[PDB]
Amino acid sequence: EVRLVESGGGLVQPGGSLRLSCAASGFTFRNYDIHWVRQTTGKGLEWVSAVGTSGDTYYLDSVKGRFTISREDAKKSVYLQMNSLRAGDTAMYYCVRGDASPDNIYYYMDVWGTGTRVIVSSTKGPSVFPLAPSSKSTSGGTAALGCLVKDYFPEPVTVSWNSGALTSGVHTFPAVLQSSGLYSLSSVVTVPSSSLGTQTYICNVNHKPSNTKVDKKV
Amino acid sequence: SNFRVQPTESIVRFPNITNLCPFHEVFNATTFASVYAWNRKRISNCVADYSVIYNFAPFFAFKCYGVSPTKLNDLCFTNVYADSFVIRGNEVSQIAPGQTGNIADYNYKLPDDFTGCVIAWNSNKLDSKPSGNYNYLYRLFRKSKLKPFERDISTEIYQAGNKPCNGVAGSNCYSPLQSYGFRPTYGVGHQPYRVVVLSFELLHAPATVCGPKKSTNLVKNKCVNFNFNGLTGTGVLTESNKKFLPFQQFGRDIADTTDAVRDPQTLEILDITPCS
Amino acid sequence: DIQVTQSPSPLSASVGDRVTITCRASQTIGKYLNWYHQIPGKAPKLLISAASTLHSGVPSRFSGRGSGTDFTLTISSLQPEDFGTYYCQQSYSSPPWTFGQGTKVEIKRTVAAPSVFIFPPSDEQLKSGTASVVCLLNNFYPREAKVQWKVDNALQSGNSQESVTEQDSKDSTYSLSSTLTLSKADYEKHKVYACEVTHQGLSSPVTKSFNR
Repeated sequence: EVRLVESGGGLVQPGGSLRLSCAASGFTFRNYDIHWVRQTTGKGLEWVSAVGTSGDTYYLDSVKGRFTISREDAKKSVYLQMNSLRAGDTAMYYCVRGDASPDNIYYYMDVWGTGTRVIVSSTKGPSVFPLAPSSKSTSGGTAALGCLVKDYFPEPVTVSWNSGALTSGVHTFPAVLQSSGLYSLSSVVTVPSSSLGTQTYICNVNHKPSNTKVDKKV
Repeated sequence: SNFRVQPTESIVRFPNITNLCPFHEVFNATTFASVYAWNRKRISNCVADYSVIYNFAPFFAFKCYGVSPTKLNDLCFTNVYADSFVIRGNEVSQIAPGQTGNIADYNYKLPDDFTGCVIAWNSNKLDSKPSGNYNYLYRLFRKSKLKPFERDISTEIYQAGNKPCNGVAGSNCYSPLQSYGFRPTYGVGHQPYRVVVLSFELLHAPATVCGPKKSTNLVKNKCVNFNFNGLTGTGVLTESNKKFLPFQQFGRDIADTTDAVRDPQTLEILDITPCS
Repeated sequence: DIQVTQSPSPLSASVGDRVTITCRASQTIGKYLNWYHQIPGKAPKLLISAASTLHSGVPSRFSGRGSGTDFTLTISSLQPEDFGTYYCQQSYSSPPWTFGQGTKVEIKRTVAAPSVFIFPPSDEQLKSGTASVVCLLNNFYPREAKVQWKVDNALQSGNSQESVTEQDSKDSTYSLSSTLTLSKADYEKHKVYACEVTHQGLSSPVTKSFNR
């Protein structure tokens, strides 16, 4: 019905310049003002950098200069170009249609969009590190076979603990990025103390971006 | 049956979007005013077009307090009182609804219901005479707090206490007008900044400063709705070689029917045609 | 400027309860506020606009209230979709439209206890140069448990980062996992690694430690 695509993408490095886009589909692009909200994973919907039909172009005081908004009603889409970006602009960017009531003045940002994503670091190859629970000094009947995939980067990575033998276990822990710039998740399985001795419980990884479908058990 | 074509869009136009509105002088001049003597200007009886406000020098502020800064051109306001004055850099944040200090506590205080937009910019080139332009003063040491939109242009000698001072000055006695030093040697925060606070009064009485008209484009050779100048209608629009003697607005055929509108804001000879 | 102090970060809740999300402003912003709802893994949506005027599609007793500085989102009835992060937005601010900090309304169960397991690094990891000891804290509802990496009876922390997964669907507990990332010399010289699990769930803080 009324959607806002955000096909802009981002993979820039420190000092790059990416260009986003927000094409509407379902209302008068003219009679509406398009903003640009940003959400750091672990933060709050940020500024607006709004653009208007009266050619008004707003910015944030801490983003002014390195930002330039541009409304183009020809293709029914807006654009957001940025100059050299620091290491603090890595976030999920959004585009909203801030509006008020008829002649009332309660800006309620109602039509949100998809979710563009920006990153400013490097990548590497998944380093799977097996964790053997051979010491049964555990609580009893509770094994925690895990495979610490370390030193990788792009969020799209998954740790299939054997398709089918994933058996309600894979606990994909949020990638705890080491300051370095390499990400490290974790995936333990909910198996009994004898399953550490039942079948080839393997932690088939699936690193896709860097192209490395890797596997191996514990 | 008889199937017809339904008007694709509803693109319309009006006789000149806006008229001449005085959005200058309080926004663009030389010597402005002083904090102690805030000026004022009740703009009314004119189609307020705030588009000229944006196409101006990169300002240091545009904070609108109560009204969406994107819908100023669409809200019919009753009255707008422009107030211009020159303050320093650290005083730009002081002029805001609810913020106290010494330049907004006794000089110019806005209410906690002020529905307007404060506009500030740097003036270190026009109001920065060398050796210190001491023409600007700022009121201090008021007997009590100031009220929303209250003028203070008195110059009686005020003292802290237990000190007779009527016409002479001294150590504990000083005049309620102190000069401002505007020198390039002073760092940022002590330079002259001009501030214009448009106070948009919102009420229910007939508004005297409404926003400009929503004149759209001129989609041609396509069946659309029409409000060109003020007549409503629907139809296709072509380009005709007719020559309305300089005064004839609408057109007409041998059947008393609107048949040729004149480009409201482009002075042109369009010809309305039937939508079959 | 104009700040907003939303409710304390974690707001426990049951499927049916009077939830109070407080938004207090630093000034008198009258009736200029907008309430939002951001579920984890999707774009936020509007719930209450202009203090009490629900927009549309928000009907589950998502009543608003307040007309000055303090405003409250009175949720009288809760559903699985009435759980998530909530945000306030003073319309009285305009150019820098500032949103709120965030209040996650979660689900409620009983009190639990951390099933744990200290995990020595891979054999080849030390030859790789690095090392990773993991303290799994599983099955704990009171998400306030901390990890104290005690290397040789010494609080040698600072390099260990931890994270929690999304709240479980049919378990409602959380899972914590810290990673002690040190060098090979820092591993083959130390022998005590008691992971102090100072959690409210268990009665006594258990400290599991492996020895080389």
